[PDB]
Order: sequence, then structure tokens, then C-alpha cells
Amino acid sequence: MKILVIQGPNLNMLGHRDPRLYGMVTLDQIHEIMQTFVKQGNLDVELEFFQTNFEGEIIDKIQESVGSDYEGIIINPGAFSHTSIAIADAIMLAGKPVIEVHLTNIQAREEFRKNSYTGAACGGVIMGFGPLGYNMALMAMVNILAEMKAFQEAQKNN
Amino acid sequence: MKILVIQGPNLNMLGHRDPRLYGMVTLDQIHEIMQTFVKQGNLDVELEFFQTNFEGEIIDKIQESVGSDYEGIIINPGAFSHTSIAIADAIMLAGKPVIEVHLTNIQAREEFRKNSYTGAACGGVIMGFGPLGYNMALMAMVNILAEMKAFQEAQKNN
Repeated sequence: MKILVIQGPNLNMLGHRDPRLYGMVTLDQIHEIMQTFVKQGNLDVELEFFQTNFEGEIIDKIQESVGSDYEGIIINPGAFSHTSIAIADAIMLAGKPVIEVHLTNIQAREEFRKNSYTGAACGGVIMGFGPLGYNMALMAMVNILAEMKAFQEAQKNN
Repeated sequence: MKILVIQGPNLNMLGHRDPRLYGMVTLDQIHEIMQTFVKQGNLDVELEFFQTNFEGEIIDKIQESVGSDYEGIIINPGAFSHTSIAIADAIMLAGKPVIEVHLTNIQAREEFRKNSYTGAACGGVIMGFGPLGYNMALMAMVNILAEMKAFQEAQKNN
């Protein structure tokens, strides 16, 4: 149960960014909290982490998810959320749960960040919880999978 | 540790609403899942529940929260999210965490639902997880409180 955690542009440079918005925490620091959340909870989730500043590297990674290894995706497309129809379209073709996270509340920054093409394509969106939103994402994905697959056995047996 | 769970217009009539959007679950059913989440986790949270179709009843309840009994609020202002500057302003004056939940993804319905005045005023927003978003809200609030108060003792002791 590989979850793929895709992180978009400039997220690797957290802790060189405005700390009023982003606190004083790094991308690596986030990803540990995420394992520490898993390791603790005792979810048989394997997390994989992939950061990139390129739109097409995101689309490729989503597309590569289409084969069996991954059961879901937690993605923060970053600033691309607001422009990238392409990443949205990739999210629409994945055949697996995608949950959108933002550290900041994108309802309360510049007007250009309000709309998320990508988040509209995902099942659900979380925003403004800082690093914590990623664990709430994990919570959700684990829950959703358990529902979907509890549901598949309950129709191949009828 | 009373959490106040405010639910807006027409949310009481879930399960007379479009089940393609809202599944086949009631408001009471949601609130049990929420206790069952608490009861289980073993959080010393007392939940209080308040539903209303009136904008001013929301603002009153938030305002009444300003005294000591409540430590946080999880609110789904519903359709008022998109119009009610007043409820937003109430949220801005509460002096306690407010987390916005929506059952549906408000990025993927009519254009009139995209913008949440109220969600911009809250710390954070969750949307599109169905009933599950309320437990992720609980998770978050519990986490946040524990952080804030772990932080108050760490400054009255310096």
C-alpha cells in the first residue's frame, strides 16, 4: 500500500520562505512527521515522496502511478494548482484517490491563488493546516481505501 | 473541552438531498460518527451540535462561544459560506480555532460556490470528504489545541 506523496514547485525550499505563512519547517521535516504518523498509527502504508518544480514531472509521476504499485496519491501541486489544466487532466485519469493539500489557506492569499483547477479534479481538498494537513490527508486516504475495497469484495460476492 | 459543531442551512435535510453529491446519510448519522470517533480515540472532547437555517443564529452561536465554555468550533456554514461577510466577521472575532468543513468539493459545483468568505476567515478548510471531513476536523482541532496550550505554558514560564 504505497501512497505517493507528490510535492510541487518551491516546496523543497520551505524554511527559506515567508515564515509568517509557512512556519519554520522543512520538506524533510514534513515527510518525517508523515512516517511518524504512519509508523505510530500502525498503518501498512509505504509512503513514497517526490518533489519537483516541473509541471511535466508531476504529470509523468501521476501517469506512472497508473500501474498497480500505488493505491492513492496525496499531492500539493503548489502554485501550479491554479493554472495547470494539464495536471488536473492527469488527476482525472489516475483511477485512484487523489487528495489535494495546501499548507496555507488559499482562500486568504492573492486572488490568483483562490481557484484550484487541480483540487477540483481530486476527491477532496485540505488547506491551511500547515504540515498537519498531510497527516489528515493520510487519515483520509487510509479511510477511503478501506471503504472502496470493503466495497469491491461486497460486489464480486454478489 | 467542549467543541461546538455548527451546521448551516439544509444540512438537517441530508438524505432528502441529491445522493449523487451527499450519499445516503443523515445529519444525526454524522454526529454519531463524530462521537464514535471521539469515544474511540479517547479524546476528552465534549461535542455540542447546533444546526440552523438562519444566518443570525450562526453569528449568535459563534458570539456565545466567546465565553470560556468552548475551546474551538468546527463549522459548515453551507450555502452561507459564499455570501455571508457577517459570519466571516464573527469567525474573525471568536478568539479560538475555527475549522471550515464541506461535505462536497466546492471547487467542482456551480461557480457561485467556489469562494468561501467564511473559510478565508477560519484557520483551515476541508472539503469533499463527505462525512469523514468532520472527523479530520476533530483530528485537526485536537492537534491544534494541544499545540497552542503546550505553547502558552511555554511562555508564562519564561
